[PDB]
Amino acid sequence: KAGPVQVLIVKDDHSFELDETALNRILLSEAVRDKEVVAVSVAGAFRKGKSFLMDFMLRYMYNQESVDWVGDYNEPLTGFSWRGGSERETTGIQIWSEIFLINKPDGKKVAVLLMDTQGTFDSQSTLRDSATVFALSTMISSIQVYNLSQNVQEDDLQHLQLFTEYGRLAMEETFLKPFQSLIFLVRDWSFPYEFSYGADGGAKFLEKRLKVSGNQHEELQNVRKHIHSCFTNISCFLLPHPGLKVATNPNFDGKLKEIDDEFIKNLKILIPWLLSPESLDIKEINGNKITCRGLVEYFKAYIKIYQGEELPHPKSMLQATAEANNLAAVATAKDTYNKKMEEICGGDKPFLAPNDLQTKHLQLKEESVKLFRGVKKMGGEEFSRRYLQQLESEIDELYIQYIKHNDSKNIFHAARAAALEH
Amino acid sequence: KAGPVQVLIVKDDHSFELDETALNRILLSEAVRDKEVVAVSVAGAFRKGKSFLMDFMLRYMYNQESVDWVGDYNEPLTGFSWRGGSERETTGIQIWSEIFLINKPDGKKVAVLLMDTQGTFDSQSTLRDSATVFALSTMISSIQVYNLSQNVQEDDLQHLQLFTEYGRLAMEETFLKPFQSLIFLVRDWSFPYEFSYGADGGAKFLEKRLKVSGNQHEELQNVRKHIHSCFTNISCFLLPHPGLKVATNPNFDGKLKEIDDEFIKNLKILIPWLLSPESLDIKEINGNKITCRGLVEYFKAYIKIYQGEELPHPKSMLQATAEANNLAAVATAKDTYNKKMEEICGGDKPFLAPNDLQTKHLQLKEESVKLFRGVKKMGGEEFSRRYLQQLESEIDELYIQYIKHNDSKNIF
Ligand SMILES: Nc1nc2c(ncn2[C@@H]2O[C@H](COP(=O)(O)OP(=O)(O)O)[C@@H](O)[C@H]2O)c(=O)[nH]1
Ligand SMILES: Nc1nc2c(ncn2[C@@H]2O[C@H](COP(=O)(O)OP(=O)(O)O)[C@@H](O)[C@H]2O)c(=O)[nH]1
Ligand code: ALF
Ligand code: ALF
Ligand SMILES: [Mg+2]
Ligand SMILES: [Mg+2]
Repeated sequence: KAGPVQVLIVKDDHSFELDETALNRILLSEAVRDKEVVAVSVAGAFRKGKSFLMDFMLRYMYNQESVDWVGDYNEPLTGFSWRGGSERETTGIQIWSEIFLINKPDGKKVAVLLMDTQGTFDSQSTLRDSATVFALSTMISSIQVYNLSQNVQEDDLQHLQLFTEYGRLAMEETFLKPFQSLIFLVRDWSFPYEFSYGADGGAKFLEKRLKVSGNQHEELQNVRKHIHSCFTNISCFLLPHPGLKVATNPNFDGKLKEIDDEFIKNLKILIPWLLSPESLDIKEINGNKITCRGLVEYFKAYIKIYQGEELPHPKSMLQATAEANNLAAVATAKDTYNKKMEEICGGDKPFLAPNDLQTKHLQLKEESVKLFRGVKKMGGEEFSRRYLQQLESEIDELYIQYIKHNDSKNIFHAARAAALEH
Repeated sequence: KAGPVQVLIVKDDHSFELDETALNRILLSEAVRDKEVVAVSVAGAFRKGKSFLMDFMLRYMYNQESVDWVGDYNEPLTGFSWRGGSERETTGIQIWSEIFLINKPDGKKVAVLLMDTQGTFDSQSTLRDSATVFALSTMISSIQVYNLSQNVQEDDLQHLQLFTEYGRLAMEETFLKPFQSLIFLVRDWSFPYEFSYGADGGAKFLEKRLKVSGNQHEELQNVRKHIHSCFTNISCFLLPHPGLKVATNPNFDGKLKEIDDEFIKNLKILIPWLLSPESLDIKEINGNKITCRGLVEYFKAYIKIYQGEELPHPKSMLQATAEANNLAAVATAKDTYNKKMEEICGGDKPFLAPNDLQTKHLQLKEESVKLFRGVKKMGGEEFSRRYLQQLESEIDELYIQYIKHNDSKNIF
């Protein structure tokens, strides 16, 4: 009996491991291994109805032939595990064990994989944990449903940019756009009088929200240019609130009779719109169409990169900023010291007695330390102590080099001093 | 007639302006200027009902004596401008023109100021615009209501950390915690069966959300330690959804009869829990209780710090990481060059023919350029061309110094 399969595991020590046996058992099966593959993923903030949606997608895939694919109104919703409560349910990445075989209008059979993901920004996870799940799901999928709550805020665009950038960095260089299709799915859209529920209102809303203008602040332009540059297709669907029973009643178990009718009406537009054979494009990577076995090879490779390579890993903005402020201040303080020692013991300057040089070095070092402490930086003095230590250390190193140069100007200084003394 | 007054103006060019005439007119009046002041702000993500809430706070402040301060169920909600639609309404910072005079159980008569703020993360705003509004409201207020939707996610904690840190940086050094009271107000809380609506459920929920344990990753511990360190008091209230009509009906005008009764029930607890005379903490800055006159002075002083460039301004996560990656790569590439040259022309190494020195330098500089280009960084060569050129220039400076050392070895 078909069921959800855990394929990417995130360990408690925040390491990532792929379950190759489970992945192979699904995608290396003889019936599907050489078939071209379509992969549909959902991703976004945690506790926002992603798995719930995926389970409705499952009903469609299993019942496309039916006049009533949505089902009997008294049936519970099953598949990927979903529930209320404020703590996350889905972790890592899971896929449905049954690969669906679809006929494209074109010709023969292509395979469809459904991927469910750990929601971002749960309190068990580092930023890197969230970035990795999101990036990988994006890199694997041919269609990414980016699930949001109520609105598309500027912080949402920044996260999307950061996560997709993390993915792209791990990919083969290509002059083509790295990904294919992205859907901004807004749950609980509250203003149908302003933009209609569905894909057209959604398109109109997003066209405005994402428009790149040369006159906007660079920060607003750049997040928008990045998102447009990552995907060949970007669309948006506005969905109504499902009603307060879905949201708040602990006995709710997914029965349509307990879901707002306007939601159901739009759900019935949304799912076939996402999953119709004509809209389902075969996954491509670096200009090549990929098969099921080929998709497994990429999953392994992408995981290995995240495990083994120097990648710039995502940092919280305070952290990122605190690091930048500190590195900049170290550079300046060090440069000031060096320039001033150069005036004193650069190559075109006379030899200095070791004690005079030490005195000059100590003064200048102190001046650079005082300068470094003076610069306002995010993170506090506690965050800066390591950098202060680094600055004093690098200055001492510069001094050592200076001594060697200074000595070379008068090797006999001490020997001659001792002879003259007597 | 009382009304909302625009006090911090945020212009289209992302510049900030204080309306001093307006601010002075409110807080320097004879009746209030010498009163100790309580300042209540609400802040957080845009389009989440902050102004709506403030307007219910206003009904309470005008009718604290009544059992039915919440109002006639047919009366519309007025005050700070609030409305639906996907575009922001409130910009900058507004205050209510009428300062309320309240008697604390103490005997201490105090002034109460209400602050409404531009929601963060709207599509017109730089990160710096959102940080400035949030930081200023937090630096000025004695009670900050941090308004959130549905849940308290890790990204919410990170934004709070960035914003409050930006605030602390514009403040005078202090041996005390920088801020006083913070309330995490979760709108549309959906899980009363897990944690009850209200302050008690809220407290249990937040205690778990913010608890620091030795088993936590450092990144998670650190956001929490920072937040606990910023505020003298941290609380949390879980509020039910007000109903789909409040959210979706374009003709809804704030009448209680159109608001879910359970929301109303919890609202009626929430407001006096926030604003009752015992709950009103007098604003303190660096250990001194502040008056209305004093608060005006800090408002001007704080804004002036934000108006200038004497502080490091926050950048988007990609941009900030991009700069960090780049500064780090400049350093590594430079140090690599320097160390190898040192091996070749350090003080304890023999004179090299000037042309040979040039040749070795050109090689080692090129190797450092490749090293720099080789390092993966967010985001793109485009962002890095500035840093690459900087790297090459600095290497050229180092070389100039090496030539002078090498030459001096042949001074004979
Ligand atoms: N407000 C709202 N709640 C939803 C929606 N769809 C599902 N839910 C509820 O969201 C909760 C979390 O569902 P789940 O699929 O596990 O969220 P996930 O963590 O993103 O996978 C469940 O209680 C669902 O009943 C929606 O569109 N709006
Ligand atoms: N979902 C929801 N909507 C609310 C709530 N309170 C107010 N609203 C609606 O939120 C919208 C925005 O209100 P407003 O106060 O102007 O938002 P602000 O931008 O945060 O100041 C209005 O349509 C209100 O009716 C709430 O608790 N939950
Ligand atoms: F909170 Al989830 F899948 F995002 F359980
Ligand atoms: F979107 Al607002 F006040 F935060 F109108
Ligand atoms: Mg899930
Ligand atoms: Mg407002």
